[PDB]
Formats: sequence, structure tokens, C-alpha cells
Amino acid sequence: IVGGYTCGANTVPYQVSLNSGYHFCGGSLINSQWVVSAAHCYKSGIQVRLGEDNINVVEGNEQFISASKSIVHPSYNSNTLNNDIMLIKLKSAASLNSRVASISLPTSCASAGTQCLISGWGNTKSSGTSYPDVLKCLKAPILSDSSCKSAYPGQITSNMFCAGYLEGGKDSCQGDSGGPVVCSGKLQGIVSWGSGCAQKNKPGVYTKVCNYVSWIKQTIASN
Ligand SMILES: [Ca+2]
Ligand SMILES: [Mg+2]
Ligand SMILES: [Zn+2]
Repeated sequence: IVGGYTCGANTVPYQVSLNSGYHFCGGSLINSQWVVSAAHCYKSGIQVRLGEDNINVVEGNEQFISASKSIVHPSYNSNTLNNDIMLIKLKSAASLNSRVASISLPTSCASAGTQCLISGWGNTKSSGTSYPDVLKCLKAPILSDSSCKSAYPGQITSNMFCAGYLEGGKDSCQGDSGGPVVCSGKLQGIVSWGSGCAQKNKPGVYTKVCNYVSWIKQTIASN
């Protein structure tokens, strides 16, 4: 996350870190047994770490649970990143508490202008590489589709939306992929892609979760 702040230990209780020997992506806990992340974060051998603040220090509030199965969306296109969403089931149910809570799925889609909270342990430099060990947060608004599409001509689909600042300066970055974009108490997006980080007129692009609620609900109930 570039131009963001340190969230605070366990202030984004639904935030998860996907680990395969090291942190490689973020995710969101939707209930005691399931996590939603981005399909381009699919790996074999995932351990989910909940209650994390510093990913390099076990401070007492963590739960490290291995995944039993992963389901990438049926229509995921790794070339265009369309339908970039995946569900991960936990081998054991997590214990929800103050530090580990699930986030609600949306009932409707959010409007341009809505302020959201984006979080993750990704790179914090646009021009440079600095990986933080504690969770970073960023408040950013949803941009109108017209400004999202002008920035990425022929690349945005109905399953994506942009959020951020066209002036640049603030944005999600690599290492944040799969993480949450929460607006008005609902999970509205998943960190998917962007052009470099925090560049002017290059906002980040997010998977539009309101379009997959039925798929999520049906898939988790049958697995
Ligand atoms: Ca820790
Ligand atoms: Mg981006
Ligand atoms: Zn990525």
C-alpha cells in the first residue's frame, strides 16, 4: 500500500495473509470456514494466517490454518484478469473473536464516490521496494467508471471497478493482491491489478464482489 497509514494491530479483523513459506497475498474471512481472495493468488500449499498485524512476529493473537481446498472462479481469465476471485476453505474453523471477525458480503453494489478501506502488507513505494511488516491501510473512493475506463481503454469489464486517486500518491501495490476493499461495512472489492503503483491517472482495479454473491453463496454451501 503506498501513501497509507499503519492500521493498528487487529483493526481490520477480517484481513488474512496467505502464506506458502512467506506472505504472498491477502484475503478476507467471510465466515469461520471460508476466505475470498483473488484467483491470480492461486497456489498449491496455502496456509491462512488470521489475527495478524506484524507478519514476521508471532504476537499471540494468530491462528495459522491450512486450506483444505481452493476454488478459482469458473470463468477466470488470467490474461485479462476478468473474474479474478477465488474461495479458500479452511481445514478447521477459525475462532472468531475481537481480532478475528468475518466481513459481510454486499446486498447491492456501491456507488462511485463511496469511501472504502483497502489494507495489506504490500510494497509501500511507487518507485522502490519497501515491504512493511505491519498492516497498512488506505481510505480511497470508488471512481466513476468513465475515469476507470479512460485510464485503461478496452481493459475494464463489468466485473471490475477502480478506486484511488487519479493524481496518484495513494494506491494498492504488489503484495496487497487478494486483499479487501470494504465500503459501508461490506466487502465490495478484491485487490486485483493496476499499472505500477500510485501513478498519476493509473488507479488500482478491483474485482467487483457484488456481481459474485450468488456464486459465493452457492459454492460455499455445496463444499
Ligand atoms: Ca504476527
Ligand atoms: Mg494498483
Ligand atoms: Zn497481483
